[PDB]
Amino acid sequence: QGTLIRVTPEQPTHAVCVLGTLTQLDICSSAPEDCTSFSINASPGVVVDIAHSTWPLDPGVEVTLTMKAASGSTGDQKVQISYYGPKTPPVKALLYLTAVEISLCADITRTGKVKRTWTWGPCGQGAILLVNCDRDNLESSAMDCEDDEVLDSEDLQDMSLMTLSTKTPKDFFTNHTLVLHVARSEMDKVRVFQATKCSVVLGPKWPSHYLMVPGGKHNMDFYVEALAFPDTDFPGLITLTISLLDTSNLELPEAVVFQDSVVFRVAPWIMTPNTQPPQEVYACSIFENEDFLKSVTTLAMKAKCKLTICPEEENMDDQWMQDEMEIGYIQAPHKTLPVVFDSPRNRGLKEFPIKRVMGPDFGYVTRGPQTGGISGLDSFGNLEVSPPVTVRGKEYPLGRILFGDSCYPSNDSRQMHQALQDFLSAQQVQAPVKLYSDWLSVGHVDEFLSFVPAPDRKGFRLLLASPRSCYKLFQEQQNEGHGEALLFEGIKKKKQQKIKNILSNKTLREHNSFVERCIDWNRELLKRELGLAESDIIDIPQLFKLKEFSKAEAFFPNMVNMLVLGKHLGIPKPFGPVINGRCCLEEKVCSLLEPLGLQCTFINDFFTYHIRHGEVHCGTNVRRKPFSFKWWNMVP
Amino acid sequence: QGTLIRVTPEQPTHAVCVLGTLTQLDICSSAPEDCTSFSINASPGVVVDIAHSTWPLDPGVEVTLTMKAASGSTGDQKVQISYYGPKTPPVKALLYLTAVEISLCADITRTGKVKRTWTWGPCGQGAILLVNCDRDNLESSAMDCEDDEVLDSEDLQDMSLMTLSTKTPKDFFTNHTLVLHVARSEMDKVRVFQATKCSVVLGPKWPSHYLMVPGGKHNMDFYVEALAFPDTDFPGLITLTISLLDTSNLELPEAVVFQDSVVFRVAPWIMTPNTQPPQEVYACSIFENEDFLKSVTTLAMKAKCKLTICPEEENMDDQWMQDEMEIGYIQAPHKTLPVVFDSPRNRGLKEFPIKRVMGPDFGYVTRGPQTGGISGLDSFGNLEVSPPVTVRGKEYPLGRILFGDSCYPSNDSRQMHQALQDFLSAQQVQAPVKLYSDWLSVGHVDEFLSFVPAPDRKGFRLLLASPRSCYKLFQEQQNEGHGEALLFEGIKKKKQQKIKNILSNKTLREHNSFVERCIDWNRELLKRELGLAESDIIDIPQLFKLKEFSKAEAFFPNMVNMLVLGKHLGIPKPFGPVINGRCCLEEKVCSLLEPLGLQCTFINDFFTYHIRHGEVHCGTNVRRKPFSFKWWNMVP
Ligand SMILES: [Ca+2]
Ligand SMILES: [Ca+2]
Ligand SMILES: [Ca+2]
Ligand SMILES: [Ca+2]
Ligand SMILES: [Ca+2]
Ligand SMILES: [Ca+2]
Ligand SMILES: [Ca+2]
Ligand SMILES: [Ca+2]
Ligand SMILES: [Ca+2]
Ligand SMILES: [Ca+2]
Repeated sequence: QGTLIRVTPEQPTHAVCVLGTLTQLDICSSAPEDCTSFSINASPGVVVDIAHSTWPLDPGVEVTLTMKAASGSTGDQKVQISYYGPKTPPVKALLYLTAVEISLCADITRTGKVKRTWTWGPCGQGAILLVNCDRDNLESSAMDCEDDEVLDSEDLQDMSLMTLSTKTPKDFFTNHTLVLHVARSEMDKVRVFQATKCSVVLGPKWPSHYLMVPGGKHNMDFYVEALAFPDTDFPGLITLTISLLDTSNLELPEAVVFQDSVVFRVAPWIMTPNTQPPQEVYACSIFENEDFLKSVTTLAMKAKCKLTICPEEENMDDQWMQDEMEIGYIQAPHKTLPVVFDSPRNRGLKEFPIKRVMGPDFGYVTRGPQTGGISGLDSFGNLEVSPPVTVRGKEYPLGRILFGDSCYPSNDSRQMHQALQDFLSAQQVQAPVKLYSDWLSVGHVDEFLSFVPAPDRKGFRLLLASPRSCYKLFQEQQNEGHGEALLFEGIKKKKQQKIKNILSNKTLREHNSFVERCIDWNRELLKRELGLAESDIIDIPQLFKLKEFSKAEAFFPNMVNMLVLGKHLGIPKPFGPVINGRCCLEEKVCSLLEPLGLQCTFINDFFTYHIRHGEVHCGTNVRRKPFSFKWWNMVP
Repeated sequence: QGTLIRVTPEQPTHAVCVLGTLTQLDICSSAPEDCTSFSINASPGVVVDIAHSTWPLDPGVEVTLTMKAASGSTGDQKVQISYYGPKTPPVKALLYLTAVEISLCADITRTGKVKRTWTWGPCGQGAILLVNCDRDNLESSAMDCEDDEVLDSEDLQDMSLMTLSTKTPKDFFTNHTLVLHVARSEMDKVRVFQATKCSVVLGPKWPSHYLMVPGGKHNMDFYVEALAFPDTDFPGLITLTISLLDTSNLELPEAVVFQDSVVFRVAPWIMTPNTQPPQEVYACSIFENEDFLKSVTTLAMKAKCKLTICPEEENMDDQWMQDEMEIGYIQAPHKTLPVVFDSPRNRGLKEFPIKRVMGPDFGYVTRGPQTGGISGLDSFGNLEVSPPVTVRGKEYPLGRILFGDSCYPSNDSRQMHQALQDFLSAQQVQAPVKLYSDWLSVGHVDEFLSFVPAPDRKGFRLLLASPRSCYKLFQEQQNEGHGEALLFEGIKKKKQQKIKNILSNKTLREHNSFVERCIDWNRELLKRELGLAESDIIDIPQLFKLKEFSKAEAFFPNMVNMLVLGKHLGIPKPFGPVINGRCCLEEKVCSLLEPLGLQCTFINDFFTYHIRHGEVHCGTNVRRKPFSFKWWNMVP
């Protein structure tokens, strides 16, 4: 700030001056009469400036004091103002100053070291703070930040450092006291520890704390954790303030002399798209799925990934590893860690995120009502993210979250729960886009899109399911002699059908025109909101049929619902018509993908997953590498 | 948006094209073989564009259709694509188009007439919507917007107009349907009425509505009201959407064809500073205050103001008209109306805002817990606003709200309730500033500041209470012979004191140094946050003393706590030392104010108000003229 010191010949004045502060002088209020002019003389550690030698005694004239260094003792710097006039002997007003240094410091340049406002972008400022939502404590099943103690030294690596740096005379804190505080509004969102061993000084219970500080040169280290992610009621800033109080008069209340602040922004939860290199894969084991599990095991091994499996005792028969969770991350200059977003779906895999995923350097977060009020659209096969894109100038360097919705709300429409929606939006940095998925029986955007790395263009392709393309392929085969070829060749317990009867079935053709249409609507929506061109998009041949409530399901295994482990795709096995020794569906897919350097492996998921209304993507999950681009450098 | 139509020689295609929309053509997907080139021919109402005569049949080549006018009948515009090759006779693919107009319209230019996003500023766009928080209904004591009916025609003037403008063939709605909707997230915040007489189509109960629209040319008028002010969980935007659905296939679900939206911003509650021309004044009548009431009556009459009084039967002895309410306004292009913010203080004047102020063209709003959890800092003598100012470039054309707080939170500090704080901030346009007032026993910023019109500089002065200035004045008088002069001259039942004993009382001098200090701290705070210079500020001579919990009270009537009715000030009567026939306090004040064209009237409030810990400003309230500057033209 800036202080105004009023000087009088009546008696001398005593004041404290914090370094970095503007101190000004009121010379005229009490300038004695007889008097027409003034002079200022000061000790060597005080710099004096005068705008608008000696000067006329006029109120518009400005006098500023600056101190070069901290005082060694109370009052060791002096200012002497000399008032004089025509026939008037000089009279002197004295000012005794004590200079001190109070610096509250944090990593405001976002460089992992330490020594106003929060601003976004690469030319911006303000420190970052992580929610302490992992469990480094190897004992209990609580997030570290739910209690008031630092129980491991490792826990500190998740915390942000703030240092208070003081330089005062040795007895300065006889008569002054420092208090560190946070607004009541924000105390339930942060916890601060003093390092001495660590002790809580601010938190949900305490909004202010008197600091114990010795005179002279001192440095005090604090460790800060956040306890809440940005959300609809929390923009994500936390301000911590230091105040210096004069406690000199034993009769009177303490008087504020100086305040300074640092502003932290809480790190958002961020997702990783399929174009980010994989690191660990998840699945269930259940009745008769060893074969599915080996193809996945193989593909992991090829993509250099840890693998992780959830045995059927923990599963409670729940095979949809995709739906109960989404693995994202949080990121600060000093620490990056994965964090699992746990869907309130809460079916058999309910405990997997709490017990098995959350842990040392693995964060946890959840939203929505846990015991009801849910829909299928809250399952995280309905939550995806695009690769980085730029839309008409505006960069989305972390992509844009995509999630499925209805086209308008009715008695029969579904939506992802508002709390989930509001959370995703409040993260800001992946500006969510609503797509139309409620036309699908299950209702997940993973049932009609996926993304894959590409060596050229923007670095990926969007893949969309396409009846159009499956009709064209089948028509071409009939034209070229193979109308007799059988869909579902390789499956007993199942009624095969020939290309000619598929092409001539008019109901099926109607149902797929309606689906082509729901999907074309998203096509354009994605084109507008991700700035895609047709050459970013590849159509996968895929038929659907309509069923209960005229909702869409896959007619054969939904190939777009694939596992993407870098260049190694785990695509559902369509069991197409076998022509010249190969399924023409597999051949068609391979011909669209292999020129992008992609390897397609067709995994059989038919009786295990497909007849249960999901495929390979729905049966699995992937942790992937965080973006290199730093979220705080975006300007959302 | 933008649609993509796929053409085939297989059979003809039928599509609807909304005017204002980009329609593109996929020529290559189903282009027959033999074929190398194409030509397009269309009817006269279709404009065809082709980037990247006849053309090579190559997917990168772009074809766009535009329609000039609405169709008179289904399929009355045609497009014919001709595929041909080296030795290949032309084959034709047909496209039959129906053009229609769907325009959802609102006052997006903010000009009171009608015929994307919401953007601030004078070069911005987006319609405004008022909260319907008055009571034009002369019957009940409910806000108009609490029910689902328009019970007066006058009520409609508070509402915003939206018009749906359609142009279609006569049978178009045989096979298509229009639905108007709002997100579930925002349905509890808006109500929409169809004009036919008015019937509710959207609201807290209903998020979508099938519209009944005739083919041909039609115009349908809707009336919209908001039900909630911007707040911490509501940024203040409301989006209303129209969707066109194809209902042609009786077997299949409806298919979205077109959506458009309008975005409304809800008008914020805005305060008026003392520098705005007054229009109506408020007070109580109680035991023995007729004399106070006549001086106010006089001053009103001089300032051309309605006057309004609350008799003691309604009062329940509560005299502090200032504290229970604050009169602001809301403002849209079509309608401006005052609105009372009712403090949850809830003392004797509890009913006055509900019954007596709220009414025809008088709005109502309230916040905070009504039956407890309050402090004195929630009384609206602790809520003020500055005049317009510009702070280091940034304009605050409506001023900045100011409210008192503690310097940091402790077991003994008070604050204005968070809900009140959060409301004020969410209004955005008067970016509140926190001042330090908790050092006062009552704790209101009106106890130490006020603002007054000035003919020069920035158009006002800030007035601050000043012990410094009262010591200087009293000292000057003692110096000039009048040390014997008696403070409280004119008051029996009261112990007079002489200037010499006042000047020499050291405790009193200490207490006032502590007060000088609390006030100097705000001085600088105001200087920084309102960009004020010393020449904007005038010090009023005022002494204090400390009492219970070392909290400050006024030693004589607090003159800064005045009623400002344009150039006519109602200043508390200090009862100063009478020197050369006049109170030197009155004379000093008059000498600082009269050169600004201000008329000072000193009203005696001593036994009525002052000994009850408040003055003239605390006993009264004022409605004032809304700013001329339009809030939506600010860029907060
Ligand atoms: Ca802990
Ligand atoms: Ca931790
Ligand atoms: Ca769960
Ligand atoms: Ca950790
Ligand atoms: Ca997912
Ligand atoms: Ca009504
Ligand atoms: Ca009304
Ligand atoms: Ca009230
Ligand atoms: Ca009205
Ligand atoms: Ca007020």
